[PDB]
Amino acid sequence: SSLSPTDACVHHIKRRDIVLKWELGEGAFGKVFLAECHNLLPDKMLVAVKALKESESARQDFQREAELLTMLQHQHIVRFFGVCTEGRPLLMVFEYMRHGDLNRFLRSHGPDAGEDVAPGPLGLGQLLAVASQVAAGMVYLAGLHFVHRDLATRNCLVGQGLVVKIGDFGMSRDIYSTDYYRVGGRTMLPIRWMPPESILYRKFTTESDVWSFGVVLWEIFTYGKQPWYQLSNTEAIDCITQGRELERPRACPPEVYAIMRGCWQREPQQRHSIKDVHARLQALAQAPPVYLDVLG
Ligand SMILES: Cc1ncc(NC(=O)NCc2ccccc2C(F)(F)F)c(-c2ccccc2)n1
Repeated sequence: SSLSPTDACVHHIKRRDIVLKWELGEGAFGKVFLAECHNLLPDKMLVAVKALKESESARQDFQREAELLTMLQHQHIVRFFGVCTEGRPLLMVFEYMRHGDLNRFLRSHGPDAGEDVAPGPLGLGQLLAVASQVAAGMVYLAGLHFVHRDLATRNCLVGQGLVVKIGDFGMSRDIYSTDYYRVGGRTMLPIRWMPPESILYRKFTTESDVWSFGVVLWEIFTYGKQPWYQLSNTEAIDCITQGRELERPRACPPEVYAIMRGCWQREPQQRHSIKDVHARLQALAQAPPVYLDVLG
């Protein structure tokens, strides 16, 4: 549902092939469970199961989302296995990502906090690895002409081997409620990640995702701090619209902060493409230690 363009295709899983283990999360739209899934890939494997709470308007929303998610298969997008529509509750089956959402992972590996990561805070090399993978997922979505309306580290997942993919199970507005500004009745906007053209003109395009990615880049180098944490929602809105930019994080080298600033050009057309932002981050991520050691 977070995607916006700028039933036979859907894979089905028998309810007996899904064995719920325990709850992983809960939101306003449903629950997430860890489950054992049989004969999904050639004997048994762990999966995250999103259960839809309750309804005919929601059943068609579920069907369209499943169709969209089926089309969306890539190396840096959380894997969607299919649905279970034989009875209630309707289920969506996704791969299980061991380390949870990227915001939680960053926070637990920051100075304020070991199979996949070294002790202490994440090094420059791993922060750039994380950033490059998120950018790679955005390059793919932009390439399919899809806009992600809620790009943030809370909406990315981390798996075994520090593999980072875009995806979430729809509970961010519940788990990370302070990351949203409540408006017109029930609507909640991720204002701190939104560019000036979204706040002012209610426009959200591929260039608006480059801006949101720059905020994601800032979250990474601050180990998951909330952008504009010192400010209330209206003060954050004033900053974004008046052109005040987030400051260079302590752990962020000037070369990386240059990439962030390039994402935050006021005019959408002046922002670099996500393809270029990715290219610059991957070049830094795979750069020899000798080079990276003289950056920061
Ligand atoms: C109410 C509500 N708000 C937000 C949601 N989150 C999204 O749409 N996230 C996008 C997403 C999710 C899973 C995998 C991949 C992606 C994407 F598009 F980035 F490639 C969902 C959601 C509805 C279906 C499946 C799960 C999440 N539901």
